[PDB]
Amino acid sequence: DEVARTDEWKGAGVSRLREVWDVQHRVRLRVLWYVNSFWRSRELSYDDHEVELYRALDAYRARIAVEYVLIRAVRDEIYAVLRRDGGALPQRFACHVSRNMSWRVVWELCRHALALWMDWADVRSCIIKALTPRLSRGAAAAAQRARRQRERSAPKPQELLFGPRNESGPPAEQTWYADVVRCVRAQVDLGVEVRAARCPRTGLWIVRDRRGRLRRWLSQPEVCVLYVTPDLDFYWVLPGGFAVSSRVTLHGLAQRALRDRFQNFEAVLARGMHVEAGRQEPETPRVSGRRLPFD
Amino acid sequence: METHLYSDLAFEARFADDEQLPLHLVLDQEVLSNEEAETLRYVYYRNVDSAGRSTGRAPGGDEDDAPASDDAEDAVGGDRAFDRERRTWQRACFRVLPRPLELLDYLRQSGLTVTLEKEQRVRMFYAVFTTLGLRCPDNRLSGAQTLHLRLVWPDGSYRDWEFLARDLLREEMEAN
Amino acid sequence: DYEETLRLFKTTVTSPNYPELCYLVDVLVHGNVDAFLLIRTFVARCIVNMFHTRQLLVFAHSYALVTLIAEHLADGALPPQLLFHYRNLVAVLRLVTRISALPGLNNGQLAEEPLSAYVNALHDHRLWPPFVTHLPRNMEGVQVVADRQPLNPANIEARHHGVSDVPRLGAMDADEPLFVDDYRATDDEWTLQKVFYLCLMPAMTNNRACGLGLNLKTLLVDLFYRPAFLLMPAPEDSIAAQRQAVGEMLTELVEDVATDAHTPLLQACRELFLAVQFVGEHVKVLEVRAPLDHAQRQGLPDFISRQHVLYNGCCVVTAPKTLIEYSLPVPFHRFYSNPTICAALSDDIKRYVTEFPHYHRHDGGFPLPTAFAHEYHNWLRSPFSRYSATCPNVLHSVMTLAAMLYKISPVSLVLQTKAHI
Amino acid sequence: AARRIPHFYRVRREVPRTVNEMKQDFVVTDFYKVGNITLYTELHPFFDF
Amino acid sequence: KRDEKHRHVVNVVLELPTEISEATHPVLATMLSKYTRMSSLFNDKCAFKLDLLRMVAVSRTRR
Amino acid sequence: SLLHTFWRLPVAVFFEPHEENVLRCPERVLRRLLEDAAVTMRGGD
Amino acid sequence: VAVFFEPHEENVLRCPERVLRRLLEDAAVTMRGGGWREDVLMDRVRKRYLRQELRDLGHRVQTYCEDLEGRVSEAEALLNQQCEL
Repeated sequence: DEVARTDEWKGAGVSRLREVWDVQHRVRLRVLWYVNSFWRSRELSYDDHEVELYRALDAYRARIAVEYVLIRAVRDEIYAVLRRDGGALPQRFACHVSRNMSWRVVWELCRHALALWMDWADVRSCIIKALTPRLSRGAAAAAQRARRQRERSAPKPQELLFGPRNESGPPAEQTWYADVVRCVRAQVDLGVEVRAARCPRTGLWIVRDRRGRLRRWLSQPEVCVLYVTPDLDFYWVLPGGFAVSSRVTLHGLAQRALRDRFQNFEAVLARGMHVEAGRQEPETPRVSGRRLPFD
Repeated sequence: METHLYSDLAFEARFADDEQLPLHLVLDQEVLSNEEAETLRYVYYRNVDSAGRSTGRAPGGDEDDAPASDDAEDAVGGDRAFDRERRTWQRACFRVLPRPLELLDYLRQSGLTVTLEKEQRVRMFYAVFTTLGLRCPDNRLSGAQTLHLRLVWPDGSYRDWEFLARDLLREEMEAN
Repeated sequence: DYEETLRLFKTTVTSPNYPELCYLVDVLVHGNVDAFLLIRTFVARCIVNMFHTRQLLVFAHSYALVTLIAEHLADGALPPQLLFHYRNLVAVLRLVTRISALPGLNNGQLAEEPLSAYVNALHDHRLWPPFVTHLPRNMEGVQVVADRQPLNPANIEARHHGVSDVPRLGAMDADEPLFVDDYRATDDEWTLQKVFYLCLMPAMTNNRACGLGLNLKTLLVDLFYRPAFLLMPAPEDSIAAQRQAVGEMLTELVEDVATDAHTPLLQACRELFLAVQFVGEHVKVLEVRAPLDHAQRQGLPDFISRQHVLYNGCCVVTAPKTLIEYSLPVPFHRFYSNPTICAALSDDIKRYVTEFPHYHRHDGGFPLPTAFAHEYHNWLRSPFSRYSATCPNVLHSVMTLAAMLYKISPVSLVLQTKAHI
Repeated sequence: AARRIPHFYRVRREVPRTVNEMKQDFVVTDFYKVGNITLYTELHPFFDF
Repeated sequence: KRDEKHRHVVNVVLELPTEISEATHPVLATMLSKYTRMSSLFNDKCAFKLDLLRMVAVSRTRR
Repeated sequence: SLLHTFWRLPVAVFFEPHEENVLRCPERVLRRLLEDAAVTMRGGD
Repeated sequence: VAVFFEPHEENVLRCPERVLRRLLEDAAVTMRGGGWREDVLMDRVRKRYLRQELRDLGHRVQTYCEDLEGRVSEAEALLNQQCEL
């Protein structure tokens, strides 16, 4: 009568246990080898020549640089536009200001701020946090729809008199992400989700917390802020609400390089979520150690 | 335990089809913190050859090799690239042990008989038991292959690590 | 009763003229037994001469020197009363250890941990004493960070003594590797050291102590340059000749502290010289990461504690004069962060104090650098600094500081309760 | 860490007291009064918020 | 040759006065047997001086 | 260095700093802030 | 009372020429520096691997030296005073 795979698997047991680290040397984890795995019966080969390791390390260099290259591209665009317009920049974010002030010190503080931001370039940043929704499948159709509907001639009268309503394209509130740098105590705020609105009185921008409260930056001389829009417009603003603006340029990368890295996840259905598309959901299952385990 | 055994069985059923061999792993309080291991929803892995090419594609490149489009009607190969990327990730099995334990004592409480060489017994606050497959291009493994570990939580946020096969197999295999 | 020895401790610690070279021998010896055995004849002379010259107990500033004087220097060369004072300090530490646990109830282990460790943090190994010279025996949960990553044992290296060690002396400026003595200090010494530094010292000094580093790399070479140290065999020409031969700094340091009619000036300087053979390493500040005991983990298992500790350093109670050129002040704790010493040692800290005179308090509200200032992840919160600021200098204050270290573990609550405490 | 210490004090900028630091100067008889700003914090005996 | 390197690691590196030759310290010769084997750390000569100082300290013990 | 304004006449500021933003600027605090930033930056192959 | 200028669109802040010179000089320095962060990370991983492999060769060299010394000592013993077996 038959021997069972699990029984000989148990009785054979294991004898191998070692820890391995990720290439960045940031995480450790254990690998276990069972003496009844079919790995031992296979008797296949192994090769670890130096050229292959060198090529893999070059691929890793690209994988790492995918974010810092976007940082560098936006930096170079900032400087290029700063020379382009002669450095004299208009007001773009609304706040009251004085003509009798030492603007030179704020210019030097701006230099300090951009240098300090360049040092603290990181994977979490407004450019990456704005890129990530751009990669999702909906963004192509959504931006296509937004451009198409924006590209609408003024309605003929019968269109407005009859049928389903006419509508306005954008909502009154914009969704933004920003990088906040403070020089008086070297400190940079990168993972910021922020709301923005374009003022009706003047065409300038008012910026709000994700509570409805106004932000404090424009008043504080020691702070500079970077802004990116959901359509990837871009601003670098120094105290007084004066900003440098340009496109976020990303033609310096191939599609797969950034796409494989920053692909936002989409779920596959597992216990504790509704089969109807996008329906409301209960609180998470969370198999947990604080309660007596169920079967 | 049970996931390791089950996946070692299941990979044998599809060794010829997938050309992947099973690899059994354990995670602790040094890879992810307690609440993350308590609320973990998915684990995914993705293979990379020594040339930096993913396995969801033919070696002879793909149309995604093109530069970034920067368009708006297309985002970056909007749907095509997204679906190819969803193709290039495979899903792995996992189990969570939400209590502190000694790994050897847990395994001997189980049916196994761990026969390690000396008493380097190790303690941990919690354990999750994942298992991954790594691919055989031919019936051989390239030491410069890279294997990626991805972990996803109910809020959709994810963590991503990558390991090169040489460290996993350093003299596990060259001695064999 | 030990109150007269505690009064002597109070008058020596708070004295403005605590002898200078006691700081240097501390970083020289590191509490290593062999170094103090080599220096024992020098220190016997130093205490005996000092106590008569100035009515203050020397070498009290560090636990290691006090316990080594009590242990090894008990054979002789001292009047027995001074040795009794050192024994009394060690006995105070023993007594507060005696009450700090729950001796009537602490039998048995729990989760491979002593039951006393759950009762009181003073007996728990997660709490590192602020001044450390040997790593502990137990490193279960502890992750020690030196540069950024917690020290994988490949980062931790032993230091060889007597052998030529130029690669380590080059590494003095470097930070990532750790050079340690091959003596992982025991748990009982670990508790004893915690007692001395956390309970006794801020109680008796009223928070006015401080920790500093010494620039040994540049200090020893020009301090001990002269041929008297280089050339030695296997005399008494004139005192001025000896002063010129040992150097101005050394004369200002040793002239009438460690010199006797039986060991004239150059003999004292030469005898001190023998200690340099261990030399040690520059000062470093360590942060230790550790989750609490498996009882406190119930609420917030997330809480990886953060605590900051000084290595290769020394604890000082007064501002040096002759060593200002070779020293750095390190405020790293809510004790041992006296504004006066730090403002004396450096210009910019003094500017910070003068611009903000309200910061010149001693109740732990003096701003620590943002690296050390993780208060909410610390073990010793604000109330301990407050009490130490108010607390009078009697043995009961020291003992109530240990009574304040009782833990909030459910098992700790159970054990405290069973004793009807 | 050690060598960098003076550079923090070179900046002439005072720092805010933490809530836990402020809570330690309210005397016993009026810790319960409205003038105790920090009271909304004190939810739990064993825990700081 | 070896004249340059030993003169260098005595007078240039160690800054040791000329009257302190190889004869006045046998331990100095035993140490330059080691010192010249590595050509780094010559910018921070203080390390070499402290090593020589502590070596001559340990050589002069009683036990 | 100076600023060019569309309105030739300025306004006197009114109401709280939590409804319209304004760059108040004593010259001493700006000079001190710039010096502090300068020292902070340098203080932190 | 305090007086201020309310914000607008065509009001502009004019930089002096000196700050433009400074900013463009810093831009050129940044461009030509080659102090890229990814290279810092790659340098760190290279140091880790080189450290591991150097430590790996050290003990093997020590083992080979010890084996050579043992064989030489056995040769000396067998030449001078042969033992049993």
